[PDB]
Amino acid sequence: VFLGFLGAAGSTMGAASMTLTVQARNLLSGIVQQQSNLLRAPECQQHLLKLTVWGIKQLQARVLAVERYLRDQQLLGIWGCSGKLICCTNVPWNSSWSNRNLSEIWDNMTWLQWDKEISNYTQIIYGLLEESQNQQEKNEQDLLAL
Amino acid sequence: VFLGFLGAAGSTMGAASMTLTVQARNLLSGIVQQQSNLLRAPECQQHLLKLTVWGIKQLQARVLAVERYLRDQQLLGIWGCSGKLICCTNVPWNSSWSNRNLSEIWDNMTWLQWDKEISNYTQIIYGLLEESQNQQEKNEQDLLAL
Amino acid sequence: VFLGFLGAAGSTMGAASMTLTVQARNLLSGIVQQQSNLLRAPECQQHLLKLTVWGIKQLQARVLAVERYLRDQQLLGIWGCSGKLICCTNVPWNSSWSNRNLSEIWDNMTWLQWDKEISNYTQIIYGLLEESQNQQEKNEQDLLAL
Amino acid sequence: EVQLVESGPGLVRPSETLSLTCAVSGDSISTNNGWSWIRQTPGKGLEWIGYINGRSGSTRYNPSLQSRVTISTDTSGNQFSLKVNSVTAADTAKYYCAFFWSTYYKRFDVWGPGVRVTVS
Amino acid sequence: VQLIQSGPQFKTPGASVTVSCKASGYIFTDYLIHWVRLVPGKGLEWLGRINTNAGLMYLSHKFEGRLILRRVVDWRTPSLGTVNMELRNVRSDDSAIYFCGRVVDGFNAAGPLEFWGQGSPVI
Amino acid sequence: AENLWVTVYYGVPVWKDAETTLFCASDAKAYETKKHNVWATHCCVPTDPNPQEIHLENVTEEFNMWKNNMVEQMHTDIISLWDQSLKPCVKLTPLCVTLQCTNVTNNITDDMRGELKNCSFNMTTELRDKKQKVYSLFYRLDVVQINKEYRLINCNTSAITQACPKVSFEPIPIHYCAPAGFAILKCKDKKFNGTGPCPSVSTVQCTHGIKPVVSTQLLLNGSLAEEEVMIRSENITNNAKNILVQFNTPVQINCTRPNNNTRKSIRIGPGQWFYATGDIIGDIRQAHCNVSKATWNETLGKVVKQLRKHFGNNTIIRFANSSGGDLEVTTHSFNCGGEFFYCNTSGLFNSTWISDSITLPCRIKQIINMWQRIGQAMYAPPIQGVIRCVSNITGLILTRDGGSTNSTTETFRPGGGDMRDNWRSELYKYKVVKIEPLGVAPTRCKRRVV
Ligand SMILES: *[C@@H]1O[C@H](CO)[C@@H](O[C@@H]2O[C@H](CO)[C@@H](O[C@@H]3O[C@H](CO[C@H]4O[C@H](CO[C@H]5O[C@H](CO)[C@@H](O)[C@H](O)[C@@H]5O)[C@@H](O)[C@H](O[C@H]5O[C@H](CO)[C@@H](O)[C@H](O)[C@@H]5O)[C@@H]4O)[C@@H](O)[C@H](O[C@H]4O[C@H](CO)[C@@H](O)[C@H](O)[C@@H]4O[C@H]4O[C@H](CO)[C@@H](O)[C@H](O)[C@@H]4O)[C@@H]3O)[C@H](O)[C@H]2NC(C)=O)[C@H](O)[C@H]1NC(C)=O
Ligand SMILES: *[C@@H]1O[C@H](CO)[C@@H](O[C@@H]2O[C@H](CO)[C@@H](O[C@@H]3O[C@H](CO[C@H]4O[C@H](CO)[C@@H](O)[C@H](O)[C@@H]4O)[C@@H](O)[C@H](O[C@H]4O[C@H](CO)[C@@H](O)[C@H](O)[C@@H]4O[C@H]4O[C@H](CO)[C@@H](O)[C@H](O)[C@@H]4O)[C@@H]3O)[C@H](O)[C@H]2NC(C)=O)[C@H](O)[C@H]1NC(C)=O
Ligand SMILES: *[C@@H]1O[C@H](CO)[C@@H](O[C@@H]2O[C@H](CO)[C@@H](O[C@@H]3O[C@H](CO)[C@@H](O)[C@H](O)[C@@H]3O)[C@H](O)[C@H]2NC(C)=O)[C@H](O)[C@H]1NC(C)=O
Ligand SMILES: *[C@@H]1O[C@H](CO)[C@@H](O[C@@H]2O[C@H](CO)[C@@H](O)[C@H](O)[C@H]2NC(C)=O)[C@H](O)[C@H]1NC(C)=O
Ligand SMILES: *[C@@H]1O[C@H](CO)[C@@H](O[C@@H]2O[C@H](CO)[C@@H](O)[C@H](O)[C@H]2NC(C)=O)[C@H](O)[C@H]1NC(C)=O
Ligand SMILES: *[C@@H]1O[C@H](CO)[C@@H](O[C@@H]2O[C@H](CO)[C@@H](O)[C@H](O)[C@H]2NC(C)=O)[C@H](O)[C@H]1NC(C)=O
Ligand SMILES: *[C@@H]1O[C@H](CO)[C@@H](O[C@@H]2O[C@H](CO)[C@@H](O)[C@H](O)[C@H]2NC(C)=O)[C@H](O)[C@H]1NC(C)=O
Ligand SMILES: *[C@@H]1O[C@H](CO)[C@@H](O[C@@H]2O[C@H](CO)[C@@H](O)[C@H](O)[C@H]2NC(C)=O)[C@H](O)[C@H]1NC(C)=O
Ligand SMILES: *[C@@H]1O[C@H](CO)[C@@H](O[C@@H]2O[C@H](CO)[C@@H](O)[C@H](O)[C@H]2NC(C)=O)[C@H](O)[C@H]1NC(C)=O
Ligand SMILES: *[C@@H]1O[C@H](CO)[C@@H](O[C@@H]2O[C@H](CO)[C@@H](O)[C@H](O)[C@H]2NC(C)=O)[C@H](O)[C@H]1NC(C)=O
Ligand SMILES: *[C@@H]1O[C@H](CO)[C@@H](O[C@@H]2O[C@H](CO)[C@@H](O)[C@H](O)[C@H]2NC(C)=O)[C@H](O)[C@H]1NC(C)=O
Ligand SMILES: *[C@@H]1O[C@H](CO)[C@@H](O[C@@H]2O[C@H](CO)[C@@H](O)[C@H](O)[C@H]2NC(C)=O)[C@H](O)[C@H]1NC(C)=O
Ligand SMILES: *[C@@H]1O[C@H](CO)[C@@H](O[C@@H]2O[C@H](CO)[C@@H](O)[C@H](O)[C@H]2NC(C)=O)[C@H](O)[C@H]1NC(C)=O
Ligand SMILES: *[C@@H]1O[C@H](CO)[C@@H](O[C@@H]2O[C@H](CO)[C@@H](O)[C@H](O)[C@H]2NC(C)=O)[C@H](O)[C@H]1NC(C)=O
Ligand SMILES: *[C@@H]1O[C@H](CO)[C@@H](O[C@@H]2O[C@H](CO)[C@@H](O)[C@H](O)[C@H]2NC(C)=O)[C@H](O)[C@H]1NC(C)=O
Ligand SMILES: *[C@@H]1O[C@H](CO)[C@@H](O)[C@H](O)[C@H]1NC(C)=O
Ligand SMILES: *[C@@H]1O[C@H](CO)[C@@H](O)[C@H](O)[C@H]1NC(C)=O
Ligand SMILES: *[C@@H]1O[C@H](CO)[C@@H](O)[C@H](O)[C@H]1NC(C)=O
Ligand SMILES: *[C@@H]1O[C@H](CO)[C@@H](O)[C@H](O)[C@H]1NC(C)=O
Ligand SMILES: *[C@@H]1O[C@H](CO)[C@@H](O)[C@H](O)[C@H]1NC(C)=O
Ligand SMILES: *[C@@H]1O[C@H](CO)[C@@H](O)[C@H](O)[C@H]1NC(C)=O
Ligand SMILES: *[C@@H]1O[C@H](CO)[C@@H](O)[C@H](O)[C@H]1NC(C)=O
Repeated sequence: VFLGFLGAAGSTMGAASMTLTVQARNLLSGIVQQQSNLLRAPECQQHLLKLTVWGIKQLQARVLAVERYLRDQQLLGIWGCSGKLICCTNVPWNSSWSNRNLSEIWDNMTWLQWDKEISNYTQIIYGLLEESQNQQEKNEQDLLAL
Repeated sequence: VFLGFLGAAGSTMGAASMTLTVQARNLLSGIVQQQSNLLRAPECQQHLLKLTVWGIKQLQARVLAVERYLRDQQLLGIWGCSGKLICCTNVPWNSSWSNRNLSEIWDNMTWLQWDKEISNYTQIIYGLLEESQNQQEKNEQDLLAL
Repeated sequence: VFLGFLGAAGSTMGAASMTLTVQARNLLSGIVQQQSNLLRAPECQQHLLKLTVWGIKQLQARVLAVERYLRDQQLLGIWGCSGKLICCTNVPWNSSWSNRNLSEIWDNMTWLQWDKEISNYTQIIYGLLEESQNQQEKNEQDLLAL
Repeated sequence: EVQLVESGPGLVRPSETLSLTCAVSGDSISTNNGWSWIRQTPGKGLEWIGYINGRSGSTRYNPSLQSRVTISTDTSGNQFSLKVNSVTAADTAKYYCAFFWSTYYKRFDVWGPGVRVTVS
Repeated sequence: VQLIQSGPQFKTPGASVTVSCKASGYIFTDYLIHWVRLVPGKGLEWLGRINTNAGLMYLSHKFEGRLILRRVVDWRTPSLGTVNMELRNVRSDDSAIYFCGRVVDGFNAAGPLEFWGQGSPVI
Repeated sequence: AENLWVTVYYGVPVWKDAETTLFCASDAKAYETKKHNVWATHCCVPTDPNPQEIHLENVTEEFNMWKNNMVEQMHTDIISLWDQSLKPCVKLTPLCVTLQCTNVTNNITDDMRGELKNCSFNMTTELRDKKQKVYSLFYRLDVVQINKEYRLINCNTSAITQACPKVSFEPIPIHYCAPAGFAILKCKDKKFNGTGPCPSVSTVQCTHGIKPVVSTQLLLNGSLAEEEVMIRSENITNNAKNILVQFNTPVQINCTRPNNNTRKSIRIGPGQWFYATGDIIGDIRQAHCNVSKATWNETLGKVVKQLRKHFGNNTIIRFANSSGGDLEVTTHSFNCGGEFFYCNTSGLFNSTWISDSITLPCRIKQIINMWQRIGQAMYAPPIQGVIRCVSNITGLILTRDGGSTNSTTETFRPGGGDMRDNWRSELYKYKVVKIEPLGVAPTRCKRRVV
């Protein structure tokens, strides 16, 4: 855990796609989330009760990490990707959002650069992914299929 | 998000089944759960620390939304529906719980009316769904299958 | 719910594998997590606000149950088991971790005894399960498959 | 509610292609997937030929005719048709136009009267 | 349902006398509270009534310049509350047993009294 | 009997009535620069970005404004905010000492005779071995004559705190907003009487803006009825319940506190300050409120027209003034430009209906018990200069006396009652429900085991 947490950040999209579990494992487990799960009492705890302001700040940090995690999982569920780090969809690429070939982006760009190129199309793409899944379920409820 | 949140409430069960992502998206995202995830500090936060009672009420609301969400997801997992908004099971309908044909309920009833008709059979049905999944796993652990 | 919560604890691994939903259902639902979800206000709540230390202790207990649940679910997701109480993997057994035949462990050992026999190989096994899933995804991204 | 009306040659010779059509009245064939052809052969009974999905144009054909039959639509005429290549005496049968609705909520068929086709 | 009154009082003529009635076991608001004076040599006389929710006083037209009714409530505890009475310029003519009582359910627009206290008395 | 199987659906638009905690929000525009406003600090979450409202076709829902937990919650939170903002203030314990008081006779009108007392006393100082002789003016209603010797009223029961001079309890509008998993349903029918099967319902993210104005008798600065004056009550024939009357047009009322007034601060301790009332500049006259006479005639004609629908169209309806043994049950209490007013409304509720302006004299107080507590008291610092407020009367709180005589008449008076009746006048349209997304139903599918 955290042995190369953002190690692929400067690498290409292709190479970086091979380290996806590395970042996923660090979204729900900060130091305080490890101390909170010791078999022994952590001892510190009395401090956070005697002084309730510190107790509240710690809980807010823990609750937020959980809420952010769950929201990303909910979107993957809605889009039809329950689990999987990499999933294919039926939404075609518009070639307006970005107009580059596969041999250019997977080999020459980093994920940070990509993110800064299509950031204002994010909501359009997410909207289409949701519509696609709804259409798929409508087709599933037809026993003659395709 | 929230552009027709309960819009299908007065519609029939059939039509309403086509809007399921609309309600699902609003279970983990109230206004305070959006403000809490800004890149900038929300600014308000000092108020909730200076006066710890308000800080606690806000956390209780956030924790509860998460717990309710997770409990529903756990039941779907137990019943054998990981993900999916609509899933088929192997539990037969009893015709005691409700005794109507498909052409009557999917076209003439709303979900609110349905809920008020079979509410005291809810636990029986949930119990059967769990038993069904356990039986399925017992059959899966047999390499000769069916 | 909780009608035989650890009832299989003294039973064999084989028999105990048939009660897995029994323990799973009790990880997110303690008494306070039921009182918190009443349609009526619980009434007690004012106590936990007037005296903020008790309010904080209760939230810490609730947040922790959620964090522990989610971490186990994240590991199952990473290892390629989204949902399911029982899942097969591609990691071979080393026969160093434990060197017993199937007819000995499934019929004569309890899960507690097993846990005390291979506890210091837990991290090795978990590491291998993650590597296996990453290798599987690398193979999936090849349209000629196997 | 729809009505299905078949029409076509009542006689085809060996190795010729048989072409039958079906008009649909009361609803559209650009949608309502499940437009199909069924064959009733004396001495064999009923079998499927195949069907078409009006919304996408995709088709499925019973394997026995996988290399012999084409099903397509005329959505302007709101009619659909069946063509079977290399027709032989063994293909003499009563041919039917049918609409099969099978979903999670409803099940029904509509059948036309059919066309009897003699094959020499 | 219980109405508890304060003990007997004696006052110098011309002085005011204050008596009270503590009510409990029913919602204090709702159910108007009435005061009745008993004179052994004359019979019962109505003095007035109070609306315990609004804090409004209605008096018999003999005592407008002499009798004031008040109520005390606490929204926290609906089953408890009090009604106080102040009678000014007390004279020997006012020797009486002063009673507290509560109107029969459904008769707030009227005044039959179902529940009664003990009687002060005063002088 | 069809061969059907159970199908599980998630995200089903179903709900149950529920109680919960709403989080409150505000419109972060002009209110954002208020800085020391209590409500602008608490209801910090920004809202009203052209908020959503969603019409629910074919939804009929049961409403009951008299059992609406949103009002109880609003009441509790208002009280808590007041206690929290006063809690860290000076605590004027040292003022409950014998005061030596004389009458103010300096250019007082007849209606102000005996209203103001000029009191001197021995106060503590910042250095703890000294005493100082100081004086302040007090209103008659704030002191008790004992044994020219006076004491403050709140000596027998409680310490008196002082509102912090920078804290502004101005009732800027706030909105109540549902937490995730819950929704607020709004009743849109015009002429909705507070209860029953409302056929036109929409969901909202938050309530409309509500100003948490606190008053008795006359409801100020609320919303107006859409078409006709509305009369709502839990039970109209039970003369124990209050009647809430919502106007469909405002009545404008102009309130003032004349007398130029000055303020001085006195150290009572090491950084601990008390605010005293100094000599009044100019002459001394009574506070008062002005209500247009023609308007407060036309609007009673409307109230009476509607009352007849419940009491008989051959019934005589008369209005009369409040009668009781206290100030808090006979006057129109409100906070104006920071000071507390207790105005006499007998000039308004005086008419019989058989089928220029009105001046209301008004008194003011500095020591306020607030809400319904026995202990706990607040001293409201005086405000320099003169005070003028322009407010809208949006509704009345009325009660009936009971029946009368065989002439068939009814008498209505300004009522009292709990502060909650002020919130019931705005929140009557809203209900809170819990969303329950799982459900099951028969279908023709069966899980295909593979
Ligand atoms: C909304 O609020 C109102 C209050 O404003 C609630 O209404 C009240 O409801 C209760 C029931 O819960 C009624 O109690 C019963 O009253 C009858 C007497 O009724 C007759 O006389 C009335 C006399 O009123 C006079 O004074 C008024 C006020 O100044 C004048 O205006 C009148 O003109 C009179 O001078 C009269 O008002 C009644 O008429 C009204 O009501 C009837 C309907 O009842 C209408 O048709 C009329 O048009 C008019 O509106 C009427 O003429 C008593 O007899 C009852 O006592 C019996 O039942 C009791 C049950 O607990 C029992 O304990 C008693 O011992 C007694 O039992 C006898 O009868 C039994 C029958 O089963 C037998 O088995 C038994 O052996 C025995 O013989 C009872 O006290 C209130 O009167 C009524 N109040 C008002 C003002 O109307 C309303 O319910 C609330 N609504 C909601 C939804 O909450
Ligand atoms: C029903 O709804 C109405 C409409 O909203 C509402 O009326 C309004 O009430 C508010 C609050 O009392 C009034 O606001 C005050 O107005 C005075 C007068 O200012 C005039 O002149 C200036 C230019 O000099 C103009 O900009 C202004 O618009 C006016 O024409 C101000 O002096 C007040 O400011 C002081 O008090 C504030 C308290 O919140 C402080 O925040 C502010 O900083 C000021 O305090 C400082 O200066 C003081 C003087 O030196 C000093 O004593 C203090 O210690 C401190 O240093 C304030 O803005 C508003 O004008 C009313 N509107 C109308 C049309 O009359 C009703 O009140 C409401 N009814 C009910 C029952 O709630
Ligand atoms: C409330 O009472 C106080 C006294 O406790 C009043 O203040 C006093 O006012 C008198 C004048 O009426 C002052 O006396 C004069 O002082 C000037 C110098 O400034 C001198 O030249 C004159 O010959 C005369 O002595 C007196 O000093 C002053 N005392 C204090 C402590 O200020 C106050 O005006 C009264 N207020 C009201 C509203 O009645
Ligand atoms: C940082 O950039 C350098 C230069 O592009 C990357 O170097 C490549 O490394 C691979 C693996 O050893 C070689 O096969 C390539 O030929 C190298 N590129 C060049 C131009 O020589 C380096 O890998 C990048 N860092 C990371 C973490 O990806
Ligand atoms: C509310 O109820 C009405 C009446 O049942 C629904 O009206 C139907 O609307 C569809 C779509 O336009 C038409 O094809 C039907 O013929 C209409 N029904 C009738 C009897 O005319 C309306 O859709 C319902 N509202 C919602 C949100 O479903
Ligand atoms: C506790 O241990 C006993 C002894 O091993 C178990 O007894 C077995 O019960 C099964 C089911 O009735 C029988 O078929 C076996 O023959 C019994 N074993 C023997 C040696 O007689 C008992 O089941 C165990 N408890 C639990 C919960 O598993
Ligand atoms: C402030 O305290 C002084 C005493 O320290 C008070 O003056 C005395 O009052 C008593 C009566 O209570 C007289 O018998 C003494 O002769 C007075 N002494 C002097 C020096 O005057 C004074 O009255 C107190 N002031 C206030 C405003 O209460
Ligand atoms: C609000 O209006 C409704 C009707 O729209 C009133 O309810 C009815 O009252 C009559 C008696 O006057 C009963 O006979 C009906 O059965 C009631 N109908 C329903 C659906 O309950 C209701 O009482 C009015 N509310 C108020 C406070 O006056
Ligand atoms: C309420 O109305 C009265 C009139 O009845 C106003 O008093 C007048 O004010 C003007 C301007 O200062 C004077 O010239 C008149 O002589 C006053 N008339 C009387 C009878 O005193 C009063 O100012 C109004 N109050 C408010 C708050 O606007
Ligand atoms: C309350 O005060 C307003 C002023 O703010 C008065 O309205 C003015 O009335 C005069 C006529 O007397 C008009 O010429 C002005 O143009 C009005 N001013 C505004 C801003 O509208 C109002 O009449 C007063 N109300 C009462 C009951 O006295
Ligand atoms: C309600 O109005 C009546 C007048 O109709 C007021 O009665 C006067 O009260 C004063 C004492 O406060 C007496 O000196 C007068 O003689 C009374 N007038 C008459 C005609 O008798 C009554 O005080 C008003 N109530 C309130 C609370 O203001
Ligand atoms: C409330 O206002 C009314 C009207 O001004 C007051 O009633 C008048 O009081 C004076 C004495 O100051 C009498 O001379 C009048 O005759 C009374 N008017 C009537 C119609 O009776 C009333 O006193 C005020 N209420 C209080 C508690 O002071
Ligand atoms: C209530 O209304 C009555 C009138 O119906 C007022 O009494 C009149 O007052 C005028 C002076 O303004 C006298 O000339 C009349 O002779 C009086 N008439 C009667 C019948 O008394 C009364 O003052 C009003 N009450 C209040 C509090 O203003
Ligand atoms: C209260 O009195 C003060 C002092 O006389 C008034 O303030 C003065 O106003 C004039 C203009 O008329 C200025 O030139 C002075 O500089 C001001 N003096 C001070 C110390 O501020 C004030 O306006 C009066 N207020 C009212 C409402 O009448
Ligand atoms: C008294 O009520 C009037 C009428 O509603 C208010 O004036 C309106 O305010 C709205 C904004 O809420 C504007 O869009 C309208 O154009 C205004 N109408 C007119 C005729 O000016 C008035 O602000 C209210 N007064 C108070 C003190 O709240
Ligand atoms: C959208 O993103 C592109 C990225 O190349 C940027 O140049 C453009 O300015 C963005 N549009 C807006 C309105 O910011
Ligand atoms: C069970 O539900 C039905 C719904 O039609 C209802 O009529 C019945 O009273 C309910 N049973 C109990 C015990 O509440
Ligand atoms: C590893 O586990 C075995 C279990 O049989 C135990 O005997 C051994 O001592 C453990 N090793 C260490 C270093 O604790
Ligand atoms: C007090 O009244 C007199 C007239 O009797 C006047 O000359 C003096 O200026 C007035 N004082 C004040 C402060 O108005
Ligand atoms: C002061 O007030 C009293 C009433 O408490 C009164 O009797 C006395 O005459 C008043 N004195 C002056 C100068 O107004
Ligand atoms: C309590 O208040 C009364 C006046 O209502 C007063 O006479 C009494 O002395 C006060 N009690 C004490 C201890 O001062
Ligand atoms: C108020 O309305 C009544 C209606 O009967 C009328 O007699 C009275 O003169 C009106 N008052 C005013 C000031 O117009």
